[PDB]
Amino acid sequence: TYDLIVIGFGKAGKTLAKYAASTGQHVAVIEQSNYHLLADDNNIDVLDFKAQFKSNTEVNLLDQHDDIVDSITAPHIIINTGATSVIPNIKGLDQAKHVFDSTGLLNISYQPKHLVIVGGGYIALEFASMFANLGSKVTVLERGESFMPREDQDVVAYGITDLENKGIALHTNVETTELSSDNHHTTVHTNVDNFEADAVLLAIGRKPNTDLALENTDIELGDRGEIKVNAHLQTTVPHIYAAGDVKGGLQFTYISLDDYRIIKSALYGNQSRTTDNRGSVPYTVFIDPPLSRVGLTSKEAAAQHYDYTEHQLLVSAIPRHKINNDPRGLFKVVINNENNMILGATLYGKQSEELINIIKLAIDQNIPYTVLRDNIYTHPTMAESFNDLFNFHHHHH
Amino acid sequence: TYDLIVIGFGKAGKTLAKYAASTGQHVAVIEQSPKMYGGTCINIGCIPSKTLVHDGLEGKSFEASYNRKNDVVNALNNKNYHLLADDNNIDVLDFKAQFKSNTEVNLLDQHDDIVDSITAPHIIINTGATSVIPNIKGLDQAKHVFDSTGLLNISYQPKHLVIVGGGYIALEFASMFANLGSKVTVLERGESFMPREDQDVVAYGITDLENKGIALHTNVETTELSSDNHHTTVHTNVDNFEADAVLLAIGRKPNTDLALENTDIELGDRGEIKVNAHLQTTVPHIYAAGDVKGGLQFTYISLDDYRIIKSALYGNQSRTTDNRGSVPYTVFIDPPLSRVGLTSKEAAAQHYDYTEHQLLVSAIPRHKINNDPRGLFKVVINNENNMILGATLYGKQSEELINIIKLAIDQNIPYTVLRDNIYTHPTMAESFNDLFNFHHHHHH
Ligand SMILES: *[C@@]1([N])=N[C]=NC2=C1N=[C]N2[C]1O[C]([C]OP([O])(=O)OP([O])(=O)O[C][C]([O])[C]([O])[C]([O])[C]N2C3=[C]C([C])=C([C])[C]=C3N=C3C(=O)[N]C(=O)N=C32)[C]([O])[C]1[O]
Ligand SMILES: Cc1cc2nc3c(=O)[nH]c(=O)nc-3n(C[C@H](O)[C@H](O)[C@H](O)COP(=O)(O)OP(=O)(O)OC[C@H]3O[C@@H](n4cnc5c(N)ncnc54)[C@H](O)[C@@H]3O)c2cc1C
Repeated sequence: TYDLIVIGFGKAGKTLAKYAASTGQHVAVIEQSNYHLLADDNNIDVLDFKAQFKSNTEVNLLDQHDDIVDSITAPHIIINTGATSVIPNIKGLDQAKHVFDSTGLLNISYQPKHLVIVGGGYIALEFASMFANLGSKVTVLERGESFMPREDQDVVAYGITDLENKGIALHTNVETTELSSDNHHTTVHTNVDNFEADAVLLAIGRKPNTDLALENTDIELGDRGEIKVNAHLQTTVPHIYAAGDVKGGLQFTYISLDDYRIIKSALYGNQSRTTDNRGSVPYTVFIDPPLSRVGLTSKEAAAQHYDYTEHQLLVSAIPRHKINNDPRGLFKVVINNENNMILGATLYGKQSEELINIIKLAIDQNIPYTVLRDNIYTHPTMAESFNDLFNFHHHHH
Repeated sequence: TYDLIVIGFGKAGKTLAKYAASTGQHVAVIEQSPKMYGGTCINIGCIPSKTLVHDGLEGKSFEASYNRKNDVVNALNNKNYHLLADDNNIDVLDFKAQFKSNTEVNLLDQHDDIVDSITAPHIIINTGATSVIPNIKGLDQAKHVFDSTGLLNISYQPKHLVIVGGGYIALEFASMFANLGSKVTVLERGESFMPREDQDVVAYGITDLENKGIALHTNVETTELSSDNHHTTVHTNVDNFEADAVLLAIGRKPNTDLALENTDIELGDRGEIKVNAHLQTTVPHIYAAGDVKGGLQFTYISLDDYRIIKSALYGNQSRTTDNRGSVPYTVFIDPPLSRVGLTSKEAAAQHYDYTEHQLLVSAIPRHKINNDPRGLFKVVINNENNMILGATLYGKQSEELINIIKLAIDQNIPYTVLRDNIYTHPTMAESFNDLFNFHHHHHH
């Protein structure tokens, strides 16, 4: 019988357990398979079992033999079980060899001479960049009509160019029909071609990890197998919360950290934090250079009928690029003309994963783009490019 | 006759010249050296200095780094020149400018002869600074003694570089040349290195420099320089140091060699051109921008001087030296030491009820990706209103991150916003979640 139980070792549950322990509460963390910073705490018991609900109030602990070892309870339970790679139903998967998801690839024994990636998502493009830099010939197959479709399209054109210049082969409108393996190698059979590879990466998305007997509970699932949560991350049973990837939406480590803020606010604070007031959420696609994003693209701003102005700056026009010895990239911003507020930004270039946080703060705090234009920046840096990136007049659309 | 005369191809000058020309005005820009097209930063300052620091961090040799420094300097010098000269409303005049009167400027060739004279209703003095040559016995006879600019053009890698001076520029050359394999000794006359900086963070730079093999000394009075033919000895009160090359880096003074006696332009206690809050000299139609008017010597201060002068001559005159906002800066040692606002010593001396909180870079998970555990992040907060008084970031990406805290200070964003914000991951910026967490609720 505990004070708080978190199920899973994600970021939200781990930091929530550490906070509750400093309060003095006795916490139970259930994790099937950093590590000491939780166990070594006097007020936290990490249980190496598999969690499975017996009711809305008690949780069964299963050993590796799927036997019930013990049952545990607490007035509040946090579900934080993450997600798993989506396995595609294709011909010859269970028999094919040298096939990997994202986790299996990160633990690969060898460097592939030819890595084929089925899937063209952000994670897929990241791995293609990481392995081209390591000398691997990389082919990636996208089923859709274009790469990174939710991103600004003449920025991604620069990204595709820089990816191709590294020897990466991109393909669009590719249906993959069959996988076969001649033992040491594996061939991917597609609509356009049949590629031979040393390793095949399945990178076609992650689906919530919802395996803990929800039939014994009143916890509901949404359209896509995610745990349904309200604005305070409450499931349909009010004393049980869901955080991280196991509920729907954005799958980021920092979103999981913000989930802890919401749940702590609901359980220990004034309950003012919700999923409706996270502020603008930035993200980075770690290609080379990194593509960082926050707010709208100009395509979205035009679709929502903003009176907007967009402006761009090639990284080759940024003098700091000469010190970096890297001319690749494109910086792009979208501005609201009514006020002078920033609607969104796409920074494709070095330091973009750091610079993007400046624009995030400006959007949240209603700092007009004129302030970023006229500000004093350190020199020589990439940040000082904001003197030029935001140096423009209204073009009224 | 021109509409605007700019004396010196500095940062404020070239930027103001380019704007006025877009307006339709005819601008004359006087620059004495064709090796100086673009200013001190492009040719003998920030750009060549940090090109060598960046390349030395990458394992490039001395010869390879210096060759790429030449290409980068030559490319930007040529770029800066044509950005101005090719404008139909800007004439770049290759002469030394000297005032004939309050209203017209002589153009002198390198033999100090007057070739012609020009005039304009507004004149901008943007002549920068020069290295302070110290009065030391044997300097005018010692060999292998270098400027900051002489060192950036050195034709050999020194086995032992001895640095007279311990300012920011001196420590940047020490780190730069240590990373290139040179043995470096640096000598500071004062009691301590980098005063006015958070001396807790300074002790980190010091140890990180010493762990690279840099020898540092304080309370050192350099009394004499002597040289044989291939070695130079620096005679001090503690020791004699034998060197391949000696760097004199003890500050830079305003360059006012403009025959100001033919004008009513006044000079201040420290040889600077006196200016008001709108950067007007004591002659109202003459402005002074950049290093020559004293104060902070940075390229971005010079760029902000263009904003003040443009505001005064073309805009609503609201921009002054009194509303620049908080001024960040970076000392480009390895990793860079970046700073904005008050030090905790300053906050304590003014009697704030302040909170200081630090975070070691080795406690930032991104450092493992960076392959560098060195650094210390530090913030100083006013406890009565949660405002950010200052910060010192010593670590990777600090020269970028410091601009976030600058923005927060200027806009009166309380530290709790930076503490609770969502940051990209994995980054150095997300360390702010911990750096700005004072753990007030960490109790029973
Ligand atoms: C049961 N039944 N009982 C006990 N414990 C259980 C259990 N089922 C599962 N588990 C355990 O639960 C945890 C879950 O951990 P985690 O971290 O998945 O939880 P959470 O809070 O949802 O975290 C989400 C977050 O980690 C994730 O979004 C990021 O990893 C996303 N991400 C990312 C992901 C992949 C797959 C790759 C290849 C790369 C990246 N890169 C980034 C990136 O650069 N930035 C970013 O912000 N996010 C990235 C587990 O231990 C189970 O055993
Ligand atoms: C080694 C070193 C490293 C530095 N690193 C950095 C750094 O990393 N970041 C940073 O922000 N700052 C840095 N600085 C400072 C920066 O170089 C200066 O603060 C800045 O360039 C000042 O520019 P300015 O507008 O005052 O004029 P300057 O850029 O100094 O230009 C003045 C110009 O006027 C010309 N001139 C002078 N007198 C006459 C005359 N009579 N007639 C005609 N022309 C004339 C000169 O030839 C020169 O081209 C560094 C400085 C040095 C020395």
